[PDB]
Amino acid sequence: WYTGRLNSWTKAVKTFSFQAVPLPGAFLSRQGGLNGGAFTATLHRHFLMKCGWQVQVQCNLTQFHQGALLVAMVPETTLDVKPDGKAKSLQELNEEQWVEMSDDYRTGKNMPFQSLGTYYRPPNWTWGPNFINPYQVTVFPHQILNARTSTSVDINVPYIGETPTQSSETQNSWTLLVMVLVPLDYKEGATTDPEITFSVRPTSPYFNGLRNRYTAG
Amino acid sequence: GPIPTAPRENSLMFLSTLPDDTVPAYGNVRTPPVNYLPGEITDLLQLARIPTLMAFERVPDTYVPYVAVPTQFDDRPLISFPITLSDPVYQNTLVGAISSNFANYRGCIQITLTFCGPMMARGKFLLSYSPPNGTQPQTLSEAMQCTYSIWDIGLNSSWTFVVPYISPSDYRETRAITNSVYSADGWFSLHKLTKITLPPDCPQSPCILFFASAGEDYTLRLPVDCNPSYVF
Amino acid sequence: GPIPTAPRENSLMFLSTLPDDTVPAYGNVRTPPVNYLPGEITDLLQLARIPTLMAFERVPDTYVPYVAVPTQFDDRPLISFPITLSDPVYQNTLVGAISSNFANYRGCIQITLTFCGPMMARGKFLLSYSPPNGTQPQTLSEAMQCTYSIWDIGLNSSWTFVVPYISPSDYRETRAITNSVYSADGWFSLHKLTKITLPPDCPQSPCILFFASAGEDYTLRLPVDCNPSYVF
Amino acid sequence: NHTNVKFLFDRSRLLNVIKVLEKDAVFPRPFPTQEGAQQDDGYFCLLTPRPTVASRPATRFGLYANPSGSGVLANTSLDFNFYSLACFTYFRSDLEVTVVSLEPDLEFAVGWFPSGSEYQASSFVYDQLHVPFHFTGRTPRAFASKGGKVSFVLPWNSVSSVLPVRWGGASKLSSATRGLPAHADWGTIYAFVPRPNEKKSTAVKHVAVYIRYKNARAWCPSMLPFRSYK
Amino acid sequence: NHTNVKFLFDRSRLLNVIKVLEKDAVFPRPFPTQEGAQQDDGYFCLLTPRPTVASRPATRFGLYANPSGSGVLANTSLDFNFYSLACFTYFRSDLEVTVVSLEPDLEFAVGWFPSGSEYQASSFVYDQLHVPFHFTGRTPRAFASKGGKVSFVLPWNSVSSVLPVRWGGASKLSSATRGLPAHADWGTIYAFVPRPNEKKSTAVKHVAVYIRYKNARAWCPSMLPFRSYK
Repeated sequence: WYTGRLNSWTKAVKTFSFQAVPLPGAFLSRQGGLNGGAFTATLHRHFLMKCGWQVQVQCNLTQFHQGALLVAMVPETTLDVKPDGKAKSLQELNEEQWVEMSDDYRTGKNMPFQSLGTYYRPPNWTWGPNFINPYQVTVFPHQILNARTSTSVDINVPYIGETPTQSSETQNSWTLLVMVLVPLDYKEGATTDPEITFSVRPTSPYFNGLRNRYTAG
Repeated sequence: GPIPTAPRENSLMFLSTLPDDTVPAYGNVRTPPVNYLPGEITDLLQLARIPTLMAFERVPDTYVPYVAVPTQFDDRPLISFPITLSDPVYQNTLVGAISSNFANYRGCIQITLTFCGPMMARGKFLLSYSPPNGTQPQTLSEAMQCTYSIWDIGLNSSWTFVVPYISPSDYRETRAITNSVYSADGWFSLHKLTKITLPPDCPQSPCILFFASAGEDYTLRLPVDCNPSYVF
Repeated sequence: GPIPTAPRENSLMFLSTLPDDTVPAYGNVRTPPVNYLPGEITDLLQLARIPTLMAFERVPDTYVPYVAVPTQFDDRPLISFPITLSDPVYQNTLVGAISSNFANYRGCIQITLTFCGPMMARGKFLLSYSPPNGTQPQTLSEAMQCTYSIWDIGLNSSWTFVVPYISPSDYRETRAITNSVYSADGWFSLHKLTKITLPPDCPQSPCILFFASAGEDYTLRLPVDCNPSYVF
Repeated sequence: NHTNVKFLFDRSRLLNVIKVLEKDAVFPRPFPTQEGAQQDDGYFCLLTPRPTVASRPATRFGLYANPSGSGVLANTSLDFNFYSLACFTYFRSDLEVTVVSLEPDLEFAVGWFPSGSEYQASSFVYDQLHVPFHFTGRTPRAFASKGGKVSFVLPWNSVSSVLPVRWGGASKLSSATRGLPAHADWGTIYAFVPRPNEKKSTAVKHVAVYIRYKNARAWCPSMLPFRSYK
Repeated sequence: NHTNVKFLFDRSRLLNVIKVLEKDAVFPRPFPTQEGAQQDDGYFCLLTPRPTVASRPATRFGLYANPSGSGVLANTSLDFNFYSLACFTYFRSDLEVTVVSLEPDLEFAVGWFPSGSEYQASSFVYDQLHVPFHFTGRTPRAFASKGGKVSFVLPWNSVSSVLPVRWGGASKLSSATRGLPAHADWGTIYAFVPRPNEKKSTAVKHVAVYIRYKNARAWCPSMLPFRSYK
């Protein structure tokens, strides 16, 4: 059981804003101060993996709090990278504190791409296949987080993939995201800006291969 | 014997929806079994059944999937709309999107509501449906004559609602080029029955959400080609 | 009745791989029996199974099908290469040639080695395989972590080796236009375990040879047309 | 029964328009590409619903809404109908191809190869007549009379188990762009005239392409594209 | 099952391109041949995968990489695909022939004879119109409408039990060249126009040839061609 800390909810957060934890990729950066300690390194000495997942969330509001949060498991997402094609840094995470909605994400416009070069004219990018539909997020496995009854999160997604197994350093078919349904509000005096904590558990893994610790290209 | 050639009336033609097959090109192929993938899909009804969240333009470009109960009181309904899939309110729901790719539909429409507010507050709500007439009803008195139901705040938090399928035909127009009897089916509205309770030191302006889904008898027909506008 | 002519959609066409036959031209022919010829062939696997000798460019235009064990010692492997049929080392083997005429392959690869040296000399050797990673392993220490085996000089003279079939798919690309996971599968290497014995008055620089062959489960797919470059 | 995926995905739709070959020609080269190359464009097309640019796989879709400029323009395509139709993380089916001329009273043939291969270049010379080698090969070549019509069905030909509608991994350890698949296609198609290169003509010819899916299946439902409130 | 020789050797491939006959013409004569003869070239072709020169069997393959010079050029051919495909000392199968025009809207017929025979020369004169005798004979003659397409299957027609891929004997006691086979072919093919010689036209016509093997078998595996390390 690995546990991690996310950024704390504030009333300043707009609606449809979000943040996500792409498993198992977040482990490499120890996202949210998480260190599995065993699996994290075991992946390095292997190449192919096939395992499930099991997650959880927590956020303590109080009698005089109100708000709504959306949590769901969206597969095959690619929102954990900057438009150029580089993953964000810890400084960038601490700065943003949240992912705000934008037409770019709504349209899949600014997802990473290869520059054509000097041979071609500059095309006008208009759309992409990894758009984000804010309203229809509820279709995938999900739950609500209401300040009056938000207890915790629970989910268990079976394995998925274009092939029975994939490479660890590249595979990304499952991802956890949280969305702010109703902006947080409350009377002063009770718990202010409650923290959000996440837990992750793999299930029935099968590590494959053997070699020395993976070396950067 | 020799080919008793019987010439065909209109051969040497290309047809878009010809059902029969054609000549194989590179037969004798083998494929990797795909039984390991779960979550198989059979028909679009599987996705059409799962509910989703509608939205409305912000009260005086940001649509909102929630509504908050106001402190002010009036006899008019707080939120209402026509039951017509072409309306913007359904313009992003899964049911609306799927229906947009068909000539006509058939079956009931299912609606769900959810509350999000304080602890020690209570109230009452009235749900109603009104078939088409000269103009949309305005007063709760006029609405009361139509079909309605009572939803208590405190009994439960989601008093599911379904609009019965009523029409003088077997189907109805998915899109309405011109207003017609078979296209529009009146409106649906919600009315605040009584003033809600404001307990000590609790926040104000509770929040309510609405969800839509296709009924068990929902069915489409006559597929068509899509509008490619969304690319722009 | 008359020909109920049903015109065909795309007749009056010529297709390369049409399976059906055509009209006979000069039928009623007899042929000399050929049962007296032995050595019939059924499938290319028969030739693919028979081993052959690889080669390497002479150490600083003469490729060499043998390698001689040096007197000097280093932790790096003495000879290693990627397991990719497009590499020059396989560019003349029967298995490589046959594979060059197909889209993809499937199965294990079998390797054999042979020694040719003095009488009263002994030694030890280590065989290893390394899946792909950031870069090819260099030190015997790093290699040891990967899969490996022990081959003694004196126990036998050919410690057969087979690379297991490992890949995240059902097949792999026979040729690699661009480096990809499904195309390359790491490398294979041999390491000198300990200094060999030099007996009295025997010659020096023993000789070692390597042979490759397709495994019992080796299989190709999706035939293609050849490159005619060899004519030049 | 109209809602059935099979009953829905069994009709022909246009894909792209391409010119007619008249010589061996050079194949396009990967990106980024520098100027001065002899690679020519608008002759080869890949069979794939996903967006593509200059006959190669792509991630972001573009359009030349601005006509003026300098440099070389590029081709693009995307199955509007398929994408708007429904939601499915995974998909597999046999791809059926059909071609019809777009010029008055033309005759030609078509050539194809599956994934993983590449165009065969170079040409022979017969009795002082030069002919590209792509005329003959291991793979099918089709022939039709004047006017023209071509039809046949290709079997599944990619290593991957299925076709991912919205993928998010990477293909290679170094420099691989995230989310860009590898072999989500049925190969490449091209057209040519059975005449020697010595008799090339200046007038250009153009031809359209239509495809159809047979025996479709899907998994893991997904979302649908957004539409504005403007 | 793709590895099966039968499943492999059952597809059509181009063989050669030839002109269209317009007269009786003289057949090529054996080597060495002196100048001044009326024998014409580029009209008759022999059906054989092995190398040939000037419509006759050969041992060494050549190519005219140097265009300039003086004298008469020659035709050559070799089944690149077949030779690269596999190894078999011996082979036998029925040979299927197909022909398609290489000119705009042309009509013609084709003529064939098996091994051991030779072209029939001379011509008759009808009502002051001269016609070669090769129009009529004991062997098949095929006719097609404009545009053109010809197809049929020829049975095995050589005395030898099989076809030797790499032979090393000799055919005759005196002057016979070692390794040159005798009748490893299915005969000769030729094309002509059903018009009188009196109406000959200057413009030349050209036509391609495609062949296909049916029911192939092999024996005694062998080696494969070498490829350079350059």
